[PDB]
Amino acid sequence: DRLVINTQSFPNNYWDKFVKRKVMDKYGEFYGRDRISELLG
Amino acid sequence: RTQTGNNTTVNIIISTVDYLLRVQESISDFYWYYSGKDVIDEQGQRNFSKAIQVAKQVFNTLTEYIQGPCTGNQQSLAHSRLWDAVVGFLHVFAHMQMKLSQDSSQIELLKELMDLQKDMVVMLLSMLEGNVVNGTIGKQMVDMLVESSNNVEMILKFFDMFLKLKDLTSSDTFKEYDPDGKGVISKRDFHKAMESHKHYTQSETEFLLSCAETDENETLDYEEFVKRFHEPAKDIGFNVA
Ligand SMILES: Cn1c(=O)c2c(ncn2C)n(C)c1=O
Repeated sequence: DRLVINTQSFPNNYWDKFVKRKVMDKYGEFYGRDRISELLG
Repeated sequence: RTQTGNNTTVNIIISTVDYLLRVQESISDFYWYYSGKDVIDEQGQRNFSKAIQVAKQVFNTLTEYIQGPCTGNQQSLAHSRLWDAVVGFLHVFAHMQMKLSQDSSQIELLKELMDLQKDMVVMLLSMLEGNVVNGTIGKQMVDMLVESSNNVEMILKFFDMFLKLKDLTSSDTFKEYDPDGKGVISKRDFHKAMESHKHYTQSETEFLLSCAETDENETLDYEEFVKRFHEPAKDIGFNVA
């Protein structure tokens, strides 16, 4: 799952993808905002 | 305390309480003198160290006055004055670390001063011990503390800074950050190392960078910047903790 991090429809049957932006806001200001968001998408 | 057997008597513990009150007031005005110029000569330092030794000694007496759980000793101390003198001590320490955070001149007296804080709080916890439910004397101590809570902040967060930043300096923006890891890491090297950490305020980390003392070009030692007193400071903060 180190290779599923960037994947597009990431919770394709789970819940919601807004959690990705949520944890970007948990962490991207600390380390890389545009780096880790692009690492997700 | 009591000296019951004679006709008349005294309570010598109250006498030493007021003596250290006078001592406290003297040291506080010494601070008030030095609080403006802040370029402190040899003389005031070396006599001040002797005054520090007095404070150390009288706290040693105080501790051994409550060496055991001697109760009426604690009762007199609960009704004693001394808490305000402690408050003024905290007030001294709060600004005192910051002026003493600079030079080779400073660090000796700073070491003695933080030593004195450690002994004072040792005195405090030693008289603390006899509590049961929440501690009436402990309630009194809460009154003293959260009364003087503001100057507690400076010393405690100073401890936090010096502790966590001797802790950070291992690696992963430090040891690999140069080849050797001696401390040829430059000033702004460490500054942006802190920025990449993004843990602390920029103000006090760059204040630490002001106390990095400019290792002849830009660099900064690992231990000799912080650790050599920070682990003493770790002991002290352990006591207060
Ligand atoms: C999208 N979503 C949720 O977000 C969710 C949930 N149960 C709890 N949450 C929070 N279910 C069933 C769900 O479908």
